[PDB]
Amino acid sequence: YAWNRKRISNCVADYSVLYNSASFSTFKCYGVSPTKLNDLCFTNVYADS
Amino acid sequence: NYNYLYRLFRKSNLKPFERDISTEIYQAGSTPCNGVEGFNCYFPLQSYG
Ligand SMILES: *[C@@H]1O[C@H](CO)[C@@H](O[C@@H]2O[C@H](CO)[C@@H](O)[C@H](O)[C@H]2NC(C)=O)[C@H](O)[C@H]1NC(C)=O
Repeated sequence: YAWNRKRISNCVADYSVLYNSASFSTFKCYGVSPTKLNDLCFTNVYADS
Repeated sequence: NYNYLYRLFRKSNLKPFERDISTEIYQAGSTPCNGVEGFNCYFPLQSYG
């Protein structure tokens, strides 16, 4: 109910080794494109983990 | 009437006046596709309820 809103953005979301690791779940996302996350920067994305 | 089908997604873009009957899915997210095709390969075609 009190999910976080930390603005984890304007950074580098590299996923090379992330995709290599088989234990990982899902980062090939459907928002804009699965791979548009390595050098892409985020405007005001807030983590709600 | 699930006899009417539609494709989930196509690797290549659209193209005027052509038909594609591809029965294989791309290397999608988790469980992208076993080998080339087979199990754990989301059917690139979906029906209509
Ligand atoms: C947090 O946990 C995740 C998941 O284990 C870690 O992500 C992995 O980190 C290793 C290298 O440290 C990579 O080889 C993997 O590709 C990553 N994804 C996995 C295992 O699914 C992450 O390193 C951890 N971060 C911290 C600060 O603990």
